Amino acid sequence: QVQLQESGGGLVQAGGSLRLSCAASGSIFGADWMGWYRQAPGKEREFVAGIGHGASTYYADSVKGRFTISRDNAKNTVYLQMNSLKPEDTAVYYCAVQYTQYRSYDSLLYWGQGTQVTVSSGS
Amino acid sequence: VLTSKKASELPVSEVASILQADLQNGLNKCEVSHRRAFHGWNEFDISPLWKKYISQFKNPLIMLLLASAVISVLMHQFDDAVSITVAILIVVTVAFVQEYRSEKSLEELSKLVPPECHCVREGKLEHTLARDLVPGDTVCLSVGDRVPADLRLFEAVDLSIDESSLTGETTPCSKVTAPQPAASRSNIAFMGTLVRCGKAKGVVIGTGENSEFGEVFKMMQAEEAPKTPLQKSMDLLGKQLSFYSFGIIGIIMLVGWLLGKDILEMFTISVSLAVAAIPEGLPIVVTVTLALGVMRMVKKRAIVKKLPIVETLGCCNVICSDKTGTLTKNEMTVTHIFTSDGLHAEVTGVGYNQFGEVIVDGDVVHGFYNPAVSRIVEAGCVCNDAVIRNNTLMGKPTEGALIALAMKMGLDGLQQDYIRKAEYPFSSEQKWMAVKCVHRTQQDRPEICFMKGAYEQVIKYCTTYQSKGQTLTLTQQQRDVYQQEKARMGSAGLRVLALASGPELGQLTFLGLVGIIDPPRTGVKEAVTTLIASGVSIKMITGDSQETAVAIASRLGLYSKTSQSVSGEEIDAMDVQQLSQIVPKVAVFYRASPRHKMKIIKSLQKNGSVVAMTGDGVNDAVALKAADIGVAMGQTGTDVCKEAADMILVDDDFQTIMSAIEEGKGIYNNIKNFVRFQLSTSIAALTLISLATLMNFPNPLNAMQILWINIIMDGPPAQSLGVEPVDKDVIRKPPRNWKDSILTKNLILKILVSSIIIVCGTLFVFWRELRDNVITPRDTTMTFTCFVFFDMFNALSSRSQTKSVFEIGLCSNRMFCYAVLGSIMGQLLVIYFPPLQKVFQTESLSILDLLFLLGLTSSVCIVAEIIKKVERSREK
Ligand SMILES: Nc1ncnc2c1ncn2[C@@H]1O[C@H](COP(=O)(O)OP(=O)(O)CP(=O)(O)O)[C@@H](O)[C@H]1O
Ligand SMILES: [Ca+2]
Repeated sequence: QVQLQESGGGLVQAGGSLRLSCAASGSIFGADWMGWYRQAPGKEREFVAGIGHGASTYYADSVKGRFTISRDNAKNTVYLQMNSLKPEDTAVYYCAVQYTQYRSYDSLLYWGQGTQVTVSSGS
Repeated sequence: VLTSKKASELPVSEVASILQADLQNGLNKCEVSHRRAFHGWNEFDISPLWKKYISQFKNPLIMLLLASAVISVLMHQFDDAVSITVAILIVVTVAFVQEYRSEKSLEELSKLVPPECHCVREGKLEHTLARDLVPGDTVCLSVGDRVPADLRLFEAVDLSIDESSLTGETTPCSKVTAPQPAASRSNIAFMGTLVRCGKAKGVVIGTGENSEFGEVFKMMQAEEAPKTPLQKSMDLLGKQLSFYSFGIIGIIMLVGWLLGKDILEMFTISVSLAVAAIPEGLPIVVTVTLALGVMRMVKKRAIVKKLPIVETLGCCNVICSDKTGTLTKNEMTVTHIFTSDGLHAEVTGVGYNQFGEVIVDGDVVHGFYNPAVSRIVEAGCVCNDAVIRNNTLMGKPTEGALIALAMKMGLDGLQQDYIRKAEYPFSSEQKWMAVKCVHRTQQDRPEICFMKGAYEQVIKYCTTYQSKGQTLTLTQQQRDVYQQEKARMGSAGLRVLALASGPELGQLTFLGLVGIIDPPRTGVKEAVTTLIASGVSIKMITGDSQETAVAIASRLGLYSKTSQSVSGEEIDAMDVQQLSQIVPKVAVFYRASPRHKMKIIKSLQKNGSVVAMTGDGVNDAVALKAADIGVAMGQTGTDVCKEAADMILVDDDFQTIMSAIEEGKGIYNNIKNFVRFQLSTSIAALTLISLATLMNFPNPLNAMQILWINIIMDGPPAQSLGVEPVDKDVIRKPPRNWKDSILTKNLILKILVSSIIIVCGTLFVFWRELRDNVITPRDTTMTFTCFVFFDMFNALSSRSQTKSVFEIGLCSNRMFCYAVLGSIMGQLLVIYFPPLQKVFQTESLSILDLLFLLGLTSSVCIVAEIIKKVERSREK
């Protein structure tokens, strides 16, 4: 069983750069889809940024053009960069990875423990 | 603002014009702020404390005490009438304080779950408090929605909106968006009604008191609350105790008069005894316990909408739950597609978004690359009434999963490429939903019908299936492989929807199956384990398939290796009595309609149980009302359920239902404590006066001493026992039986033991000081202080029936410590303070006399501790 660990979270100011890393125990070769999800109180979890099987990168329409993703099998860690963040779009982030199956119909979906990022209004 | 009949008469564009309403995008921030300054918030103005204070005097025992005080002032006895009045004032004041604090905490928790609605204002659909609505705003109506204000519906693809709250007819009314020329408004969505089926968009024509039917809500607020069953049964108990005491006291008056005694002294002693032995603090202690339980659930985050729930939760033993919305988080997602040919598609990604690719044979499919997967997705897209607007779903989660699948396939636009002339809407009886549609550009195309639902009904309606793009007559081997795949999907925990499409109903083509994964709600497993370990049975009434229900129940832990699961069709076949026998063994009920769910609730209620149904979904309101305890979900719950529910879990936790059962358990024990203390000491005083009248001895107590005793044993020292905290041992006890049975043989036996010891010790002190044959004030003072100290020891030992005094501790009950300290201080004042000596006819004592009296009166404490230890060791 693969284990997912989140790191790099912390307090960052608006207009800066924020680093996040999600490391998996197993080699990330057969995992078709993987990406982050933004959970906030009072609303459902929302997509952040992800990469699929056919080298196609999916970005949230509201966060498009600002959040970047990369993957590297040498350090078996998917790496996410936040640039020009606002105080309004800060919440807790979970990295989730799915795997292709097909006799068993159980979904091979793995979640992270999550790291909380809180940004207040600039002063 | 506009009148509703006017807005019905004028066309939609006119109503948009008068309110300056932008139908497509809504009112901006400034447009609203202006209409908030002009029209105001949507609240019904402001909803009386003196009315509550006078209403507490509606209790008959308070009237019986007031009548005694009136009789006191008739034959003037100022001190007696004043003492009875102070007694009434403290008990009524404590009832007021507890009720006021409980209702204010309940109002605050109700503010924690405010009315809400889906409103589009800046062109973006948002969750906006119904209180914040201003006229001319654009509100979108989902299914199971309370209409936030009087609305002018300009889009109603399919809408059924009940009117039982407003009109009084349970039948839902269909709403059409056409203007109505010249209750009968078929286009106006009223205020406070609920949306049974479909989706809508409207503009609000009224805000605040502008609503036509705001008055039925005005009456609803001022409906008031009928008396609780316990409050009727403890009121009857109080009348029984009062009347038994009345008979005894009348006999005592007759004996004292015949044997020869002062008629004025006898009448005053009878009035004081009657005031004493009437349980004036019994309805007050029931009220205090109910209010304290309400606040204790509010600290547990449970909006207790109805008071009779607080006691009933103690008696709850079986809890019937729903798979979706209650045991699963209802965050559905289609993950596995099984094509009718046999191909398998894996839909990656989670949530109601278009993010996540469908992979077939290791290859991504987009658009109509694979026409059969595309056909499944197209049927799923067209058939729903759910919309993912601005990453927020409106309708049902199972329809929203299909919408999100279509958006993931690039085929979300097919919903708007068809015209839905006829709709066979979903009902849980049907288990399927179908639509008649025609393509926009291809008007020559026939009225193709899309169908989705449970595999059984869908495969029953299909006569053909599809194979490599060719329509072939349905064969039984294909039905068998579809059944095997449906069962294997359900065994993995996937909710399975089967899809059909063809010309006319009964001739559809079976396209395949989709597996909607609904993860079980976090924290339900541990809470279920605790709930079962505490002697409460949990069952899973469902409308989904056996494989899915059983997989989820196995993962939760309420389906063991050897457990029974019964379908709803068997329940329909079996009689009510056969269902009654089999129903405690069955853990999972699958394919049960709401009629079957009500049948299950009735069958468990016939067995002699109190059922707490937890519900989610529009059709599940009848079972939630039919249950003894309807429980809803505050965050992830439709307003249809939260209106019909009895307790609302604010933070969405199953642990709260256990806490509401524990708090309901403690109420009856606290009432037992009050009953035993008051009854023991009132019997002690009553038999003391009875023995004194029979043996012609001087009365050990005068009228004002018995009135101070009554203030002791019905006032703060006795109410303290009803504030007494709960112990853990009664927490894990098997559920309390729903009958009250407050006065048990063990309780009455301990009552008689305490009464006997108090009478014996007090009469021993009386005889010891009367051995000189002189009736000095000192003697009556020793006897009165003996009785009062006996009362405080009887109150130390009345806190817990089973647990010993030292294990409970004196610091546990703060109100008890304050009350006993005040009572000791008042007794010392009556002994020593010379005006109080003059009114109470007492004389000061020595310290040695007080030490001897304390030593003697410790007998009730010692004997009660002995009986507690004896019962504990016998149990061990
Ligand atoms: N909007 C919808 N369109 C089509 N089929 C639907 C549907 N909602 C539910 N169904 C199907 O109808 C069947 C019966 O559902 P029903 O309303 O009786 O209970 P349910 O399964 O929706 C909720 P639960 O199982 O938690 O009680 C299920 O198999 C479900 O897949
Ligand atoms: Ca009394």
